[PDB]
Amino acid sequence: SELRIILVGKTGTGKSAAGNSILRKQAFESKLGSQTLTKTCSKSQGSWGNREIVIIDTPDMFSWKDHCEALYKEVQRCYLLSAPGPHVLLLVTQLGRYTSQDQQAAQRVKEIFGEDAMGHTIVLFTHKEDLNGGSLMDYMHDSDNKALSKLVAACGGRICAFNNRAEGSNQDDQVKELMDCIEDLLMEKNGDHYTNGLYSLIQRSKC
Ligand SMILES: Nc1nc2c(ncn2[C@@H]2O[C@H](COP(=O)(O)OP(=O)(O)O)[C@@H](O)[C@H]2O)c(=O)[nH]1
Ligand SMILES: [Mg+2]
Repeated sequence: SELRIILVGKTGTGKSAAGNSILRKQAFESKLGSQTLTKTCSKSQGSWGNREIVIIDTPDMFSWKDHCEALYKEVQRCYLLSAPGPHVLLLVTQLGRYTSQDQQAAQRVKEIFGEDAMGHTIVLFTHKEDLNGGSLMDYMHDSDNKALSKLVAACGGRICAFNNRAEGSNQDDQVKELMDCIEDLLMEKNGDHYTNGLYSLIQRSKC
């Protein structure tokens, strides 16, 4: 049975890399800030355990401000690629580096996916290696970043961390932690995916 994940967040936080970590393959292209920004979603899939994992990597364009002709059609494409709705939105942020631009990117997520999207969101912190083997929960307990605390609260405290450069059993271990977070979220939601008005329209147009 399908597990559908949509990656969201500020550009450069490591979301394409996180997609690669989850799928254990080079599904999405990571890039430096100097490189061209993306305008189209990319979709890839793989297996974890007995389950098909399907991931949509949202374009950098979804974080842009002001008028953008391509946005509406590509948001429609994102919905069509994730229908009947994502099980999880993974809001990707770099550990210790949550800024006003992250806050704004999170607002774009609510605009695109709806006010209630945080109820199916997990906050994924990249650069886990910066913890030096320390507890993520303890780090977040002591974090003084007020905007980050508010986001994490809106996401029901659901958090996880990746070192996207991890390999081997270290990679397996961090992906397992994310799957454990997803298991608990889905349990709370009786296995349901996120939905909204627009996802409903799509679902009701198919036989
Ligand atoms: N050290 C480190 N670098 C990372 C990590 N995740 C991503 N990167 C790097 O951060 C840069 C941006 O990553 P990318 O996947 O393109 O982020 P995106 O813009 O959110 O899709 C790339 O140079 C990645 O190699 C991480 O966990 N640790
Ligand atoms: Mg990317």
